[PDB]
Amino acid sequence: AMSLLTEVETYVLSIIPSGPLKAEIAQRLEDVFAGKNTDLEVLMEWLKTRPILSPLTKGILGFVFTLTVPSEGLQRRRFVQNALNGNGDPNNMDKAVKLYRKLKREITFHGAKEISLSYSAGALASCMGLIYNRMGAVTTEVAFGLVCATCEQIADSQ
Amino acid sequence: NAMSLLTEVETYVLSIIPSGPLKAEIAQRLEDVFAGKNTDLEVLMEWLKTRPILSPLTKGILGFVFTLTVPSERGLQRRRFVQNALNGNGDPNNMDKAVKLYRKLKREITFHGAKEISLSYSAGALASCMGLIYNRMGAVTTEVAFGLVCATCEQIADSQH
Ligand SMILES: [Cl-]
Ligand SMILES: [Cl-]
Ligand SMILES: [Cl-]
Repeated sequence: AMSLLTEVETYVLSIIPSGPLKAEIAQRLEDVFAGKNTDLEVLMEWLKTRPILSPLTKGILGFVFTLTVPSEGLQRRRFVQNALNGNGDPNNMDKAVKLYRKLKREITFHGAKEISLSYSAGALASCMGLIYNRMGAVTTEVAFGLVCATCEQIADSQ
Repeated sequence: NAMSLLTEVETYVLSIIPSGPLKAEIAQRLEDVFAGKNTDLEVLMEWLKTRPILSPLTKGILGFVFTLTVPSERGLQRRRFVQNALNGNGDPNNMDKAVKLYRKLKREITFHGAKEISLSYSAGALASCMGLIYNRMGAVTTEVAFGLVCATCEQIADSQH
């Protein structure tokens, strides 16, 4: 049986350049997956201030940490909101809403990833944005599927 | 922001609030903000969040109005109680329509034009469009945001009769 978490980790790491920072991110991801005690606020502040990572990468990681910690009332973060929002283009948003409509009916990781791969990186990031901003809701496995598809599209373009 | 515009927004927003002491307190805080007094947004949003009586939707609309009218947010993160109230219940049809309205509001320049176009849409679509803007997904001018707010209040008020 696929470990969702191994898979998410592999996809998210695929968009991060090699180096000490990448090793530190892998470790924090694993710590969170395994339930090792963690202040989400502290982790998000650490993430926000890392050099090297592009804003989109920080947004994707912030989304992953927020979804995986047992509990947040931490308000959603502006640095994630700005990275996932698109540049306010109605066409990406329109496509993000169309993908959301489909993801809302899904409950499995594989179903979610497959459907998500029909959309561009921009539409995928905005769909992540919809979810992060509480505009739409999906199950955790479906959110992970979307994350992986987003990373796969980013990795393939690079 | 013209006081003319602010006063119109005040009237539309107050039209969806039931009479009583709470309504008088809201009118007063709105007016204080319009004049540049008691403008700490964090305090105001925490006050709003904990008021009894007001429905979550009303709190969302007021939260959006305070956020747009204070001189600065002072880096205040956007609020969960507003985000949950202005999302059209996460319904894809409401969201789809919200995006279509947004595309039009992005070309509008006047309050009246923003309100008129917004009145063609349902309350659900309007609340989600407000959500789009509050969540930083789309951007419109302040006068256009006010037009949208007023249309939303008008649709809500009209269903109440
Ligand atoms: Cl932030
Ligand atoms: Cl809140
Ligand atoms: Cl629908």
